[PDB]
Amino acid sequence: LALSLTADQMVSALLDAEPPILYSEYDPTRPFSEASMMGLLTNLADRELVHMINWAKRVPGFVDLTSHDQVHLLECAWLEILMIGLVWRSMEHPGKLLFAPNLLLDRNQGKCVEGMVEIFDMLLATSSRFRMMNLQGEEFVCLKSIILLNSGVYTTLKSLEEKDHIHRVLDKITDTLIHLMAKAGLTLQQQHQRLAQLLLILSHIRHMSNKGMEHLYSMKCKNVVPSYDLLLEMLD
Amino acid sequence: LALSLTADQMVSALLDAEPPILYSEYDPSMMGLLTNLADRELVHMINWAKRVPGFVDLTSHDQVHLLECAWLEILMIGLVWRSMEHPGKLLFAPNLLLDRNQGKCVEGMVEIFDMLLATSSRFRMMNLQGEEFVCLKSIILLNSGVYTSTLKSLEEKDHIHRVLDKITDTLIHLMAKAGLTLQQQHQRLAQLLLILSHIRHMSNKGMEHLYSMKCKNVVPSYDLLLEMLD
Ligand SMILES: Cc1c(-c2ccc(O)cc2)n(Cc2ccc(OCCN3CCCCCC3)cc2)c2ccc(O)cc12
Ligand SMILES: Cc1c(-c2ccc(O)cc2)n(Cc2ccc(OCCN3CCCCCC3)cc2)c2ccc(O)cc12
Repeated sequence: LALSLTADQMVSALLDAEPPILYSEYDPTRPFSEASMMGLLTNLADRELVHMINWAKRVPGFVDLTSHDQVHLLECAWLEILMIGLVWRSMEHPGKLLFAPNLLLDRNQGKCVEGMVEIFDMLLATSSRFRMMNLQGEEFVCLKSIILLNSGVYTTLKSLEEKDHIHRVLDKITDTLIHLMAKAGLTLQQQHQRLAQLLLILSHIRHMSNKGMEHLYSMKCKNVVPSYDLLLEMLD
Repeated sequence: LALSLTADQMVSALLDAEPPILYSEYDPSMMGLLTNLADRELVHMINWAKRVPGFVDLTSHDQVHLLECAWLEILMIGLVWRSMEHPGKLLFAPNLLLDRNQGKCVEGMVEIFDMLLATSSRFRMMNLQGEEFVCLKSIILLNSGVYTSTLKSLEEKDHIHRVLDKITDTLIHLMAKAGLTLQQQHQRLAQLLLILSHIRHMSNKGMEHLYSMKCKNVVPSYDLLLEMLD
């Protein structure tokens, strides 16, 4: 299946696959220490991962890949997905990050953790960028799907078949995005322009994830990347 | 200024801005040759930048910032372009074609090499054209350090996004004249722009790889950049 859908079926399939908004532990001794805050954020991210995989498996064409490739895609994209999710729910809160409804953090508190405020500022500018573009929910949900499939599709006859499949679904998601823009009343020109502006944003988000990884590795954190087994286990 | 140009005038201007292909100063250390080569490519990269439609409409500090963020990506998409027609190899210079096996001589590099070779295959499979390539490089210059507060800064970011809108039209136009449908047009546009994300990934991996060894400084200096822009 997965290539039969209309654009409208694609949006709906993606909208219902959407993960829930999770909460931080309701037990914080606010104000924070650098360790307490990294503890709450880490705990949150760990719980978001399980819903992320479940979401991934409901993304059109994702379960058609081999389990090994599914793991590979998730290995590359997991932090990017976290980040575009974070910036999305932070849109209506300028100068703040909404990790959880009970964990809205301003810029000054990011500076509690060494080097995080640098990572923090990139995230805010991106949220602001989404706000100025008036990014819509269907567009976001599409952009997130693109990140999942694209971040690792740069890695046999089987192997080329899996990649052309991935590129087939991505062209469909591209079709879906254009369709959404057409019914909004944008011209052929505004359609190509807006599509471009959205994808150029993914480039920066890739940069943010890259910086984020170094920051996490810089806090000498315990076991940053999810491991092949944990990803494989959660996928079954 | 540049917001007035047609797609074909945009392409023509960018094709004429293209830097020369430089040579490795070889013999008849490998990091020595590559470092030396990259250093000489930088001056022409700046000359190229100043001739990209709308780059000189910006302030010098803003030009420096863009070049500060994009320089390694530009080097890399340049390398991948001239390596396209040489499978399993990357052409740093006409007298310096290297396989993965020779990249594996230098520590931690074989990973970056594989990423770069992978980009070449992708360009090759897409039949990426010189005109498209030349458009993609300009986008890298303008887009990589745009996300970064006076009224002037706001005008700067609006100009950059207007010029970026222009190259999108330019890219779409090229695809139309090649005979692709409207649907094939936005698909290829998407495919090209999504590749830029990977190049950003390579660029960051590249920096970490460069810091893992020595340099005088890895990032070019603000003054030198401001100096080179003259
Ligand atoms: C973007 C983001 C981060 C993050 C990003 C960059 C940083 O420098 C710091 C935090 N954080 C906090 C954070 C991000 C990543 C973390 O990795 C910790 C370990 N877990 C990864 C999921 C589990 C198996 C692997 C290890 C731990 C905490 C988020 C939490 C929720 C969320 O929606 C978004 C984020
Ligand atoms: C892709 C690529 C590399 C490269 C270097 C290190 C890696 O780990 C992977 C690829 N290199 C070699 C190289 C690239 C960048 C380098 O940066 C450090 C040295 N001088 C760098 C530039 C600003 C002025 C000061 C620093 C040093 C070596 C290329 C050279 C030319 C070229 O067209 C492409 C490349």
